[PDB]
Amino acid sequence: ASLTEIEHLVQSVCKSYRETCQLRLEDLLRQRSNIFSREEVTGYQRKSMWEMWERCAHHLTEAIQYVVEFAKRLSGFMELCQNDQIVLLKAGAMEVVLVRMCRAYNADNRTVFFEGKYGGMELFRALGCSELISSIFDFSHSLSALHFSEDEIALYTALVLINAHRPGLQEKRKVEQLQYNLELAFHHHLCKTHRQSILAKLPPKGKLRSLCSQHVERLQIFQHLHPIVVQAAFPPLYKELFS
Amino acid sequence: KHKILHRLLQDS
Ligand SMILES: CC(C)CCC[C@](C)(O)[C@H]1CC[C@H]2[C@@H]3CC=C4C[C@@H](O)CC[C@]4(C)[C@H]3CC[C@@]21C
Repeated sequence: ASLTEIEHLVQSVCKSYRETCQLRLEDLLRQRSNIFSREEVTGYQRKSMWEMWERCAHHLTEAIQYVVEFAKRLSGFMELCQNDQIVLLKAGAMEVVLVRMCRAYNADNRTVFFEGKYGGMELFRALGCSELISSIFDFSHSLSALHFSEDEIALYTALVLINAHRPGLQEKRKVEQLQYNLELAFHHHLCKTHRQSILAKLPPKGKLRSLCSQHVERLQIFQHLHPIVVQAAFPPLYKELFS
Repeated sequence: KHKILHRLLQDS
Protein backbone atom coordinates (compact mmCIF):
# COMPACT_ATOMS: atom_id res chain seq x y z
CA ALA A 1 0.00 0.00 0.00
CA SER A 2 3.12 2.25 -0.17
CA LEU A 3 6.19 2.48 -2.48
CA THR A 4 8.59 2.08 0.38
CA GLU A 5 6.50 -0.88 1.56
CA ILE A 6 6.88 -2.69 -1.72
CA GLU A 7 10.63 -1.94 -1.84
CA HIS A 8 10.76 -3.73 1.48
CA LEU A 9 8.65 -6.54 0.08
CA VAL A 10 11.21 -7.09 -2.74
CA GLN A 11 13.97 -7.23 -0.12
CA SER A 12 11.98 -9.49 2.19
CA VAL A 13 11.26 -12.05 -0.55
CA CYS A 14 14.79 -12.17 -1.98
CA LYS A 15 16.36 -12.69 1.42
CA SER A 16 13.68 -15.25 2.40
CA TYR A 17 14.48 -17.06 -0.82
CA ARG A 18 18.22 -17.23 0.03
CA GLU A 19 17.54 -18.58 3.49
CA THR A 20 15.30 -21.34 2.04
CA CYS A 21 16.89 -22.11 -1.34
CA GLN A 22 18.25 -25.51 -0.18
CA LEU A 23 21.44 -25.07 -2.32
CA ARG A 24 23.12 -21.88 -3.53
CA LEU A 25 23.15 -21.44 -7.29
CA GLU A 26 26.92 -21.83 -7.61
CA ASP A 27 27.10 -25.09 -5.61
CA LEU A 28 24.88 -26.36 -8.39
CA LEU A 29 26.82 -24.65 -11.20
CA ARG A 30 30.16 -25.87 -9.94
CA GLN A 31 29.09 -29.53 -10.11
CA ARG A 32 28.01 -29.57 -13.73
CA SER A 33 30.97 -31.52 -15.02
CA ASN A 34 30.22 -34.27 -12.45
CA ILE A 35 28.26 -36.48 -14.76
CA PHE A 36 26.99 -39.93 -13.92
CA SER A 37 29.00 -42.67 -15.62
CA ARG A 38 27.46 -45.13 -18.05
CA GLU A 39 27.88 -47.83 -15.36
CA GLU A 40 26.28 -45.54 -12.76
CA VAL A 41 23.33 -44.90 -15.06
CA THR A 42 22.66 -48.64 -15.46
CA GLY A 43 22.78 -48.99 -11.69
CA TYR A 44 19.87 -46.50 -11.40
CA GLN A 45 18.18 -48.13 -14.33
CA ARG A 46 18.38 -51.52 -12.54
CA LYS A 47 16.53 -50.35 -9.47
CA SER A 48 12.93 -51.49 -9.36
CA MET A 49 10.12 -49.13 -10.20
CA TRP A 50 9.00 -48.72 -6.58
CA GLU A 51 12.64 -48.26 -5.44
CA MET A 52 13.30 -45.48 -7.99
CA TRP A 53 9.93 -43.91 -7.04
CA GLU A 54 10.72 -43.81 -3.34
CA ARG A 55 14.29 -42.47 -3.91
CA CYS A 56 12.76 -39.77 -6.19
CA ALA A 57 9.86 -39.03 -3.82
CA HIS A 58 12.41 -38.66 -1.02
CA HIS A 59 14.53 -36.08 -2.78
CA LEU A 60 11.44 -34.21 -4.06
CA THR A 61 10.09 -33.98 -0.58
CA GLU A 62 13.31 -32.70 0.92
CA ALA A 63 13.16 -30.00 -1.83
CA ILE A 64 9.47 -29.36 -0.92
CA GLN A 65 10.25 -28.78 2.76
CA TYR A 66 12.41 -25.80 1.70
CA VAL A 67 9.48 -24.53 -0.46
CA VAL A 68 7.19 -24.85 2.61
CA GLU A 69 9.66 -22.80 4.72
CA PHE A 70 9.77 -20.25 1.85
CA ALA A 71 5.91 -19.96 1.73
CA LYS A 72 5.69 -19.51 5.55
CA ARG A 73 8.04 -16.52 5.05
CA LEU A 74 5.84 -14.83 2.35
CA SER A 75 3.90 -11.77 3.61
CA GLY A 76 0.54 -12.51 5.13
CA PHE A 77 0.82 -16.26 4.43
CA MET A 78 0.56 -17.29 8.15
CA GLU A 79 -2.35 -14.89 8.72
CA LEU A 80 -4.42 -16.94 6.24
CA CYS A 81 -6.58 -19.73 7.67
CA GLN A 82 -5.04 -23.20 7.65
CA ASN A 83 -7.41 -24.39 4.92
CA ASP A 84 -5.99 -21.85 2.45
CA GLN A 85 -2.38 -22.42 3.42
CA ILE A 86 -2.86 -26.10 2.61
CA VAL A 87 -4.60 -25.21 -0.69
CA LEU A 88 -1.80 -22.88 -1.86
CA LEU A 89 0.79 -25.52 -0.89
CA LYS A 90 -1.01 -28.49 -2.64
CA ALA A 91 -1.38 -26.40 -5.81
CA GLY A 92 1.97 -24.56 -5.71
CA ALA A 93 4.72 -26.53 -4.01
CA MET A 94 5.45 -28.71 -7.05
CA GLU A 95 5.23 -25.72 -9.38
CA VAL A 96 7.91 -24.02 -7.29
CA VAL A 97 10.09 -27.12 -7.35
CA LEU A 98 9.84 -27.18 -11.17
CA VAL A 99 10.98 -23.55 -11.32
CA ARG A 100 13.74 -24.13 -8.75
CA MET A 101 14.76 -27.03 -10.96
CA CYS A 102 16.25 -24.72 -13.68
CA ARG A 103 19.03 -23.85 -11.26
CA ALA A 104 19.97 -27.50 -10.88
CA TYR A 105 19.65 -28.06 -14.64
CA ASN A 106 22.48 -27.79 -17.21
CA ALA A 107 21.08 -26.66 -20.50
CA ASP A 108 24.35 -27.63 -22.29
CA ASN A 109 23.70 -31.33 -21.99
CA ARG A 110 20.14 -31.31 -20.58
CA THR A 111 21.17 -32.85 -17.22
CA VAL A 112 19.84 -32.33 -13.67
CA PHE A 113 21.58 -32.55 -10.33
CA PHE A 114 20.60 -35.79 -8.52
CA GLU A 115 22.37 -37.59 -5.64
CA GLY A 116 25.67 -35.78 -6.02
CA LYS A 117 26.05 -35.81 -9.83
CA TYR A 118 24.34 -34.64 -13.05
CA GLY A 119 22.29 -37.08 -15.02
CA GLY A 120 20.09 -36.98 -18.09
CA MET A 121 16.56 -38.23 -18.60
CA GLU A 122 17.75 -41.84 -18.97
CA LEU A 123 18.83 -41.73 -15.34
CA PHE A 124 15.08 -41.84 -14.53
CA ARG A 125 13.86 -44.63 -16.79
CA ALA A 126 12.93 -47.10 -13.95
CA LEU A 127 10.20 -44.64 -12.80
CA GLY A 128 8.19 -45.74 -15.81
CA CYS A 129 6.89 -42.30 -16.67
CA SER A 130 8.93 -41.12 -19.52
CA GLU A 131 6.68 -38.63 -21.38
CA LEU A 132 6.49 -36.79 -18.07
CA ILE A 133 10.31 -36.66 -17.50
CA SER A 134 10.73 -35.40 -21.05
CA SER A 135 8.07 -32.64 -20.49
CA ILE A 136 9.80 -31.60 -17.25
CA PHE A 137 13.28 -31.36 -18.88
CA ASP A 138 11.67 -29.39 -21.73
CA PHE A 139 10.13 -26.93 -19.28
CA SER A 140 13.36 -26.63 -17.41
CA HIS A 141 15.18 -26.03 -20.72
CA SER A 142 12.79 -23.24 -21.84
CA LEU A 143 13.21 -21.66 -18.42
CA SER A 144 17.03 -21.62 -18.74
CA ALA A 145 16.75 -19.60 -21.93
CA LEU A 146 15.35 -16.81 -19.63
CA HIS A 147 18.57 -16.67 -17.60
CA PHE A 148 16.85 -15.92 -14.27
CA SER A 149 18.72 -14.32 -11.46
CA GLU A 150 18.30 -15.56 -7.91
CA ASP A 151 16.24 -12.43 -7.14
CA GLU A 152 13.92 -13.19 -10.12
CA ILE A 153 13.52 -16.81 -9.04
CA ALA A 154 12.57 -15.50 -5.55
CA LEU A 155 10.02 -13.06 -6.76
CA TYR A 156 8.54 -15.28 -9.44
CA THR A 157 8.17 -18.38 -7.22
CA ALA A 158 6.61 -16.28 -4.49
CA LEU A 159 3.99 -15.45 -7.16
CA VAL A 160 3.43 -19.02 -8.26
CA LEU A 161 2.65 -19.82 -4.63
CA ILE A 162 0.47 -16.81 -3.76
CA ASN A 163 -2.33 -17.08 -6.27
CA ALA A 164 -5.97 -16.10 -5.61
CA HIS A 165 -7.34 -18.22 -8.45
CA ARG A 166 -6.25 -21.54 -6.76
CA PRO A 167 -9.44 -23.67 -6.47
CA GLY A 168 -10.58 -24.48 -2.89
CA LEU A 169 -9.76 -21.12 -1.29
CA GLN A 170 -12.13 -19.85 1.42
CA GLU A 171 -10.66 -16.35 1.68
CA LYS A 172 -9.90 -15.55 -1.93
CA ARG A 173 -9.93 -11.80 -1.23
CA LYS A 174 -7.27 -11.99 1.47
CA VAL A 175 -5.04 -13.77 -0.95
CA GLU A 176 -5.76 -11.40 -3.82
CA GLN A 177 -4.33 -8.71 -1.54
CA LEU A 178 -1.23 -10.70 -0.76
CA GLN A 179 -0.68 -11.61 -4.46
CA TYR A 180 -1.30 -8.05 -5.67
CA ASN A 181 1.56 -6.75 -3.55
CA LEU A 182 3.93 -9.56 -4.66
CA GLU A 183 2.90 -8.79 -8.25
CA LEU A 184 4.01 -5.26 -7.50
CA ALA A 185 7.31 -6.30 -5.90
CA PHE A 186 8.12 -8.55 -8.86
CA HIS A 187 7.21 -5.90 -11.51
CA HIS A 188 9.11 -3.35 -9.46
CA HIS A 189 12.36 -5.29 -9.29
CA LEU A 190 12.15 -6.04 -13.04
CA CYS A 191 11.75 -2.38 -14.13
CA LYS A 192 14.55 -1.34 -11.69
CA THR A 193 16.88 -3.92 -13.27
CA HIS A 194 15.69 -3.37 -16.87
CA ARG A 195 14.41 -6.92 -17.28
CA GLN A 196 10.60 -6.86 -17.83
CA SER A 197 11.36 -7.89 -21.38
CA ILE A 198 10.88 -11.35 -19.80
CA LEU A 199 7.20 -10.86 -18.87
CA ALA A 200 5.95 -12.11 -22.27
CA LYS A 201 8.78 -14.71 -22.34
CA LEU A 202 7.47 -16.25 -19.05
CA PRO A 203 5.58 -19.57 -19.27
CA PRO A 204 1.80 -19.77 -19.11
CA LYS A 205 -0.36 -20.39 -16.84
CA GLY A 206 -1.30 -22.79 -18.24
CA LYS A 207 1.76 -25.07 -18.65
CA LEU A 208 2.93 -25.50 -15.07
CA ARG A 209 -0.56 -26.66 -14.15
CA SER A 210 -0.30 -29.18 -16.93
CA LEU A 211 3.08 -30.37 -15.63
CA CYS A 212 1.65 -30.81 -12.13
CA SER A 213 -1.46 -32.69 -13.27
CA GLN A 214 0.75 -35.03 -15.32
CA HIS A 215 2.84 -35.75 -12.23
CA VAL A 216 -0.26 -36.61 -10.16
CA GLU A 217 -1.70 -38.78 -12.97
CA ARG A 218 1.56 -40.64 -13.14
CA LEU A 219 1.72 -41.06 -9.39
CA GLN A 220 -1.85 -42.37 -9.53
CA ILE A 221 -0.99 -45.06 -12.07
CA PHE A 222 2.03 -45.91 -9.85
CA GLN A 223 -0.28 -46.28 -6.78
CA HIS A 224 -2.55 -48.62 -8.67
CA LEU A 225 0.31 -51.11 -9.03
CA HIS A 226 1.86 -50.27 -5.62
CA PRO A 227 -0.94 -48.94 -3.32
CA ILE A 228 0.75 -49.45 0.02
CA VAL A 229 4.21 -48.22 -1.18
CA VAL A 230 2.71 -44.67 -1.29
CA GLN A 231 0.77 -45.07 1.96
CA ALA A 232 3.66 -46.72 3.93
CA ALA A 233 6.99 -45.98 2.22
CA PHE A 234 6.66 -42.54 0.73
CA PRO A 235 7.22 -39.49 2.84
CA PRO A 236 3.86 -38.51 4.41
CA LEU A 237 4.27 -34.90 3.23
CA TYR A 238 4.49 -36.16 -0.39
CA LYS A 239 1.53 -38.47 0.11
CA GLU A 240 -0.44 -35.59 1.67
CA LEU A 241 0.25 -33.14 -1.17
CA PHE A 242 -0.06 -35.40 -4.13
CA SER A 243 -2.55 -38.11 -3.22
CA LYS B 1 0.36 -40.52 12.74
CA HIS B 2 -1.73 -37.99 10.70
CA LYS B 3 -1.66 -34.54 9.04
CA ILE B 4 2.04 -33.55 8.58
CA LEU B 5 1.04 -30.36 6.76
CA HIS B 6 -0.80 -29.09 9.87
CA ARG B 7 2.39 -29.84 11.87
CA LEU B 8 4.85 -28.10 9.51
CA LEU B 9 2.60 -25.07 9.52
CA GLN B 10 2.14 -24.84 13.31
CA ASP B 11 5.81 -25.53 14.13
CA SER B 12 7.93 -22.37 14.64
C1 LIG C 1 8.64 -37.98 -8.11
C2 LIG C 1 8.90 -38.26 -9.59
C3 LIG C 1 8.15 -39.50 -10.06
C4 LIG C 1 8.59 -37.10 -10.55
C5 LIG C 1 9.76 -36.13 -10.67
C6 LIG C 1 10.92 -36.69 -11.52
C7 LIG C 1 12.16 -35.76 -11.60
C8 LIG C 1 11.76 -34.62 -12.55
O1 LIG C 1 13.26 -36.53 -12.13
C9 LIG C 1 12.57 -35.27 -10.18
C10 LIG C 1 12.98 -36.39 -9.19
C11 LIG C 1 13.90 -35.75 -8.16
C12 LIG C 1 13.85 -34.27 -8.54
C13 LIG C 1 14.89 -33.29 -8.00
C14 LIG C 1 15.13 -33.44 -6.50
C15 LIG C 1 15.68 -32.16 -5.87
C16 LIG C 1 15.96 -31.03 -6.55
C17 LIG C 1 16.82 -29.97 -5.89
C18 LIG C 1 15.97 -28.69 -5.77
O2 LIG C 1 16.73 -27.67 -5.10
C19 LIG C 1 15.46 -28.22 -7.15
C20 LIG C 1 14.87 -29.33 -8.05
C21 LIG C 1 15.46 -30.76 -7.97
C22 LIG C 1 16.66 -30.84 -8.94
C23 LIG C 1 14.43 -31.84 -8.34
C24 LIG C 1 14.01 -31.69 -9.81
C25 LIG C 1 13.15 -32.81 -10.40
C26 LIG C 1 13.67 -34.22 -10.05
C27 LIG C 1 14.98 -34.50 -10.80
